[PDB]
Amino acid sequence: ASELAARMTAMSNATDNANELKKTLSINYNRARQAKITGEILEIVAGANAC
Amino acid sequence: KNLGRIAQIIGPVLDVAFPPGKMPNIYNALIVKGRDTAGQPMNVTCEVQQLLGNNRVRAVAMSATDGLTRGMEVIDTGAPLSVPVGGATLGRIFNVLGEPVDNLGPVDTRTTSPIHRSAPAFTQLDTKLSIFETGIKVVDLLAPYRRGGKIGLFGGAGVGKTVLIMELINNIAKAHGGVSVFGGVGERTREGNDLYMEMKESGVINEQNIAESKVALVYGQMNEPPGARMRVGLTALTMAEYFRDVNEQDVLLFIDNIFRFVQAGSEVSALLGRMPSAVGYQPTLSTEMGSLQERITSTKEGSITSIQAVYVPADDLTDPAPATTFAHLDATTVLSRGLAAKGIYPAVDPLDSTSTMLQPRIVGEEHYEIAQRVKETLQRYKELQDIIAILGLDELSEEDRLTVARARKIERFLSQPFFVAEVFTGSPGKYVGLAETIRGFQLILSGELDSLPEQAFYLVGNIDEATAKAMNLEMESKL
Amino acid sequence: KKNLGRIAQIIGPVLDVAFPPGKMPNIYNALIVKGRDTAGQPMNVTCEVQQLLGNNRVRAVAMSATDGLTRGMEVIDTGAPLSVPVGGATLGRIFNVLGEPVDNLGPVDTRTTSPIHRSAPAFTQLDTKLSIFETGIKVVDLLAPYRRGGKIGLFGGAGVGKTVLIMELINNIAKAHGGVSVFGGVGERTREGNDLYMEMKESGVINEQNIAESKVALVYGQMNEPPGARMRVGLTALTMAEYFRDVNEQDVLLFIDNIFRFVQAGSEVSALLGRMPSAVGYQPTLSTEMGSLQERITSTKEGSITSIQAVYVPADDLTDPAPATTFAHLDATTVLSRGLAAKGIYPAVDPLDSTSTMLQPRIVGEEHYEIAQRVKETLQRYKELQDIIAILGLDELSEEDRLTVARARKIERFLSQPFFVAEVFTGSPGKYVGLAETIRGFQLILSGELDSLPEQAFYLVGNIDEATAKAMNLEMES
Amino acid sequence: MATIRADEISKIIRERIEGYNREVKVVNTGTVLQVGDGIARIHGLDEVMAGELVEFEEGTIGIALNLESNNVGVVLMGDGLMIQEGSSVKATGRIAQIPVSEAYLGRVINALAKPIDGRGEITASESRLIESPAPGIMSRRSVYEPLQTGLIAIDAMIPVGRGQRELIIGDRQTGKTAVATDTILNQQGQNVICVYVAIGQKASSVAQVVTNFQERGAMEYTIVVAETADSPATLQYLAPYTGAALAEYFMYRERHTLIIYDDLSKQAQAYRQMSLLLRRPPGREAYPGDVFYLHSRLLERAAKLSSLLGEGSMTALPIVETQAGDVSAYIPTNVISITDGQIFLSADLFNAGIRPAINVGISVSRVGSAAQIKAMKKVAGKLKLELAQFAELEAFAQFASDLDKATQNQLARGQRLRELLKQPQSAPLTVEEQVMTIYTGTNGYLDSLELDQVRKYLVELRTYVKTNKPEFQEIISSTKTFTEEAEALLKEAIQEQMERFLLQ
Repeated sequence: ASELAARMTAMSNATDNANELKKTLSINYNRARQAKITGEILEIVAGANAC
Repeated sequence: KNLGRIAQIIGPVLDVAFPPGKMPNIYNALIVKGRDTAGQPMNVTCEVQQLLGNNRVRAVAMSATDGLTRGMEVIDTGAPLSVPVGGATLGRIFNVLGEPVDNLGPVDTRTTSPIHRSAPAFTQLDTKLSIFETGIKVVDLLAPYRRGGKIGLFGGAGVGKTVLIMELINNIAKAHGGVSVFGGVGERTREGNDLYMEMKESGVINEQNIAESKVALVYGQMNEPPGARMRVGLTALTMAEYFRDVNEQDVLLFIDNIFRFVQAGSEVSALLGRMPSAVGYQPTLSTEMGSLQERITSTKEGSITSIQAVYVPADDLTDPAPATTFAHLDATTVLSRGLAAKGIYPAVDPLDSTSTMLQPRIVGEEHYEIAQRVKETLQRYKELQDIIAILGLDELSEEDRLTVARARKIERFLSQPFFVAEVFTGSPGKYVGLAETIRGFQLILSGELDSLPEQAFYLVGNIDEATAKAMNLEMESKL
Repeated sequence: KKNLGRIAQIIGPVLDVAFPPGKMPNIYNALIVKGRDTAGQPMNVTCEVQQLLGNNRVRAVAMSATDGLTRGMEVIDTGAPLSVPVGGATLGRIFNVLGEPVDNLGPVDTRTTSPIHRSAPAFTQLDTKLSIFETGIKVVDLLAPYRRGGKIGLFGGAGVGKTVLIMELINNIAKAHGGVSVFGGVGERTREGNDLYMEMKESGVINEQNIAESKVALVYGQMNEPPGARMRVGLTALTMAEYFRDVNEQDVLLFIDNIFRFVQAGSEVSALLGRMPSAVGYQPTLSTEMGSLQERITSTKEGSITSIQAVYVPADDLTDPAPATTFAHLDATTVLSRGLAAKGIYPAVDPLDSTSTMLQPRIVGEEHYEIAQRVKETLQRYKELQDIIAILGLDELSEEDRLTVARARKIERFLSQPFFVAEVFTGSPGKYVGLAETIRGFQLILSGELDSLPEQAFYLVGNIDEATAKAMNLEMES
Repeated sequence: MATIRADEISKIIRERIEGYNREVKVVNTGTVLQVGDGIARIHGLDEVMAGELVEFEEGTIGIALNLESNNVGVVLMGDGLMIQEGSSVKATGRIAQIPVSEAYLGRVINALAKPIDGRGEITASESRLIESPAPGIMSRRSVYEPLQTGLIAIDAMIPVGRGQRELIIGDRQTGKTAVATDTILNQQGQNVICVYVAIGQKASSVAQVVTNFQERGAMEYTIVVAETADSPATLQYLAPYTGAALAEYFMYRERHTLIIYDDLSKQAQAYRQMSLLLRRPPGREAYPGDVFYLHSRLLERAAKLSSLLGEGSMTALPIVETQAGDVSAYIPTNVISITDGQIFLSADLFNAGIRPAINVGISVSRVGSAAQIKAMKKVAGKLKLELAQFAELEAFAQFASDLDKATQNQLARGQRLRELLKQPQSAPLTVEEQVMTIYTGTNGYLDSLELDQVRKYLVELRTYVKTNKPEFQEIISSTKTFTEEAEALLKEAIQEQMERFLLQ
């Protein structure tokens, strides 16, 4: 029972750390979404002198 | 008589001043004759990009402009470039201009074919898809060809896409008795010289038996200009129409680097002042590769089986090159840089190379059912592998871990040796027939050699040879 | 009869000026409007003649603020690069970017003025010794041994206390280096510039009495500077430093910040100039500009140039082309983490991320680079361990894994030591931690001698003896 | 002609009024109509052929960038603060000549084919075209030769090829030039002309490695091509072509020869600044498209020539910079497209202590054992993918716990191999000593040995085999073949020094 409980507690704490790392990852993900948008903006900007 | 004055020189972009009425048509051949660095009159072959206007026109060069003072006279011949075609090429390493790269005898230029010729009719195509075998184990396992169709390789960097193509070239080229047609474009003179050497060694360049040669070479390597890198695919297509339209044979069309082939006019559109498209993209490059692929068609005359190959750009699949290429190719092969990271050579993208002829209607429900089970286990293996690297192989259930064994195994036994590979690999290559590995994968998902190792499955030819390697490694484990 | 061109066009500190059609001034020629304020004739528009536009007009970088500038105002061009009050006249003088006294001291002696658009020291002419420079700070001694005579930089995000670590560096090295010291506040929050002036006074590095014998000079362009003003402020600082390194031939203690802000200024300046901004915001000119910056910063044979500079490493993007472009040209970039200050380490350098040209067994001593590689790979293993540590936790880890983990944890904690002047935020009087006491502490820590001492006890603990006493306090605390 | 017609007004439109119903030629002198920052738009010089130098009236070599209609954009090689508006740049006509002989070898040449070293003007009487053409496939032989990296992991993993074209992707202070430096030290006995090209490096560090190369005497075998960052991007972007010209002088002098281009990523940003300096349409990270082609124009200059072309080995050594190793850079993407096989490093492993930090799975031999000696290509011939797979299983191991006899055995063999990869900084081996270690690990006789013992044990093995089996050194050397006489000698003195070191 001690093994069952400590496994359970480790997985619970892991789930907490998991959703934490998930939020950090998605934060950087949407940050990169802005980055891809910025590269698109750059491609837009060269056209402004081009056509 | 329509002489051009070389109006402005901006890279391969050339403003030309042909005369007012005598400004030529689109895709016009022109030749800026002038003093070379030799001082001899080098005539610069060039293509009419577009009418700038006012008797001046935008034109991509095929030669190098280094030495073009402005106003220089240019023979606007007017029409699409007529490649020396047919068996004249078969044996000749032609330039993109069709000039002999091979230091060969000059081609029979009576054979001559206009470059940007259009594409065929849906009526005019031959209409049955056929498994062109490979000698390549997991290739023929995972996906059958539509012979006469488009063999496509979305390629990693230095991928052995070269190597995969090369062993495939060896196998299918000895098999298919059509005149092979290798286009080495945007490529390495080391790699291309190896290709020419191994085509003579493959008897198909046939350095003695030139024009008994069952192959041609089109040369468009990356040292050529981007306008040179632009045009050469159509030149390959014109030779392709001469052998599959005109000579009407079941054509063999090695074609690469298609991503560099994109990349050139992709680079040249802003040189043309055609507006910025995507991340390197030219705008109507969609339509450009569409004319490429549509021109690459098995006519009713001949089956234009077409080894096409683009660099999958930095393994970005949504990158507009492979994005456009996805509808283009008939059977397609991403490789797996994971399997190259697994070290496989062939490193087939196991979930990610599909075929038109991948069907129980087509491959047989033997083959399709086998691959159904196979890719099923492979996919759930990739799935549960995440809970592996988080949760350890201890976390595995019974059939999951059996599948995991099956995964690492069928990975390894899916890897075969190419006799091409034998310097970068060093192994004897086995031209692996298809139903042999159908038996082996039936056995692998049957767990027969589950006794054996994936070390004993790593880069081998037969499931019997796999059990033999198991015998070898077992007796070595005795030692 | 210098050409008084009219003020042709004015948008931003790039003004166009119509010079004489014969007499256009040079590229990087200085200029001056006849000039006004409402209050009289403020003639203050000295200008850097950027681009010969033509039609007798040319675009130029005015070195000041542009208000009231009448289109058509006569700028007499100096026709020459701007000369600054170089040399020991500046020693004591907080010089403006204009060469004027930002100290509001007396107007300095104009005998040593200098063209800051100047040549670089030749590969023949450069000194070539790989001498290190002593630090007093923990990883600053250890991991990146700062090289004597070199542009040691610190790339860091904003709010690092790049201010703070630079000032503690100033505090140690200033008393330490008998070489001439030249600080360039460049776009700085001149509150901290005023702090720096107060501190030089407080150190006697402004020996206010014998202001000539201050022996440390200030060159400040505040945050409020315009960008063309912020453009060549470093060039003027380098010019007076070059008087120190060639004319005086003194050892050039030369700190400066912020070079990334200097790049940002040049970026917006070229945005004014009508040239296509190449990178994310950066000018195309950024490359050879920062190269020219680092190229005057060559440690000359007459005076080697220990040039501590700083990169405001923006957005934590090392791959920002500013910090990327910098990472070549610096000799030793202390990479300051934001994260170790979220761990509370002041200084927060990711010593893993910094790198020394001086890092060699042949250079640092084989003992030093041996224990250094030991601690470095301890860090590397710790960072690799962090991945599995994150979700799963260390109960799935091994006991050698936990051994290495607490070991490198101890290494990281002992890497935290206070800094000397750093108290004004925190309160701690720092230890000028010498290299060998650090070496013994590394020996104890990685050797697991300190593996009975506590990790929290090693936090901001200078010596391993000081750690031993701090641990004695903790072990006393019960 | 919005730019030209503005400043045409004073002279050139006054000339246009002067010569309207008249068709003229000012076709030699580009009076420097517009000019900005190394880029000029000189009115005239229309008969200047493309690629020519342009003798600026003040004295500067305007590099031929783009012929616009009225003026032309020209790239100033020099500091053109001298030139006034409308300066009649004569067209200097010589289109990218290059004073080329062996004269610059033993001299740190500046980018102008002048010595940066102050060893005086290299009397290099030939004029190889700086923008040279490239080695054709017919002009190529296959690179049959092996090149001596000395980095035994490298020549173990990726065969260095005489003529071949490898690129080293790296990290901010990979110190990747030091790997090149020891390669030059390996090249210092290799009868190869050597070039140390240097784009925008720390000229301090350039002098550091220059002193190290002079002290090495690879600087006898080497010229140093040098253009530090403060110079013109004309010079910076272009200088690779100059090194290629010197190389082709040595390579049409048929020699084994090898070049070391210190980052062209610097030159990539330089030509990026050239493109925006042209005010042209730039692209991915402000590169033009053509830079890749220009890289290609850089790259495929270096090949194993045919014997018709003299079998001249022009081996290439690029070290492309990379932001934190981000291969998706169009710089890195074009380079990945370019060099036939490439050296990915991972300075994590340098921070882990592998100095060299060869990112083995990521580093690539497109060539393979063709550029290995048949001794080595036999001996460690199946060892590269073996170390890869040992890494692969050890990768598949930390997920698991109970390492089986096959599993822990391969893990022992691989951890042994990883320590067996660890050659110290400038601890080059003979390929005799290299393949000696390879036969030690290949016969597995140190899979027994612990890695703490195995480092010095391989060292003592190397020294004993230097003494006891110099015959085997000349066997693996002379036969180029790890014969069973030689491999038996290897196993023989392996048992011998195994006794001598278990003794230790």
